[PDB]
Amino acid sequence: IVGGYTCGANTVPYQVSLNSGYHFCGGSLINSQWVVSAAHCYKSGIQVRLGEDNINVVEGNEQFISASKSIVHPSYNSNTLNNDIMLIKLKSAASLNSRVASISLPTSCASAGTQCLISGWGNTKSSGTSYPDVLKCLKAPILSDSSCKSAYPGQITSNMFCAGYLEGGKDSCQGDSGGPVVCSGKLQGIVSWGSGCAQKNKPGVYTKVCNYVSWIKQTIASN
Ligand SMILES: *[C@](=O)([C]([C][C][C][N]C([N])=[N])[N]C(=O)[C]1[C][C][C][C]1)C1=NC2=C([C]=[C][C]=[C]2)S1
Ligand SMILES: [Ca+2]
Repeated sequence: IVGGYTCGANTVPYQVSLNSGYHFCGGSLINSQWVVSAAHCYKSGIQVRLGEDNINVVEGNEQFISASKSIVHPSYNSNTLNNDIMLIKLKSAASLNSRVASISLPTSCASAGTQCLISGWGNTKSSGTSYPDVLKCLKAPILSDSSCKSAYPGQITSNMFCAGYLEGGKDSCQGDSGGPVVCSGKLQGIVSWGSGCAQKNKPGVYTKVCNYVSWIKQTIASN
């Protein structure tokens, strides 16, 4: 996250870190046994880490659970990143408490202008590299589809939406992928992609979660 702020130990209890010997992507806990992330974050040997603040220090509230199965969206396209969403099942149910909670799925889509909270352990510099050990947060509004498509002509689909500031300075970045975008208490987006980080006229692109609620609910119920 570039231009954001330190969230504070477990102020985002649904935020998880995907670990394959090191943090590589973010994720969102939707219930005791399931996590939602980006399909482009897929890989074998995934260990889900919950209740994390400083990902390089054991503070006492973390829960490390191995993934039993991964399900990338059936129509995920790695070239265009269309349908960039995947489900990850926990080998054993997570212990839900205060630092470890799930985030509700949307009942309907959010509109442009709506403010959301984007979080992650990704790069914090837009013209360099510096990865944080503590969870970073950023409040950003959903941008009009017109400004989104204008910024990325011929690249935006109905399964994506832009959020951030066209003036640059605040945005998600490498390391934040798969992470949450929560608007009005609902998981409306997943950190997907963008051109650079916090660059003017280049907002972050997020997977439009509201389009996948049926698939998510049906897939989880059948697995
Ligand atoms: C993701 O954190 C990044 C997101 C950058 C967000 N940029 C904004 N908001 N301007 N995604 C990427 O680097 C790409 C998307 C598809 C291919 C590359 C990460 N996801 C992964 C990373 C490393 C390894 C695997 C997935 S960083
Ligand atoms: Ca920790």
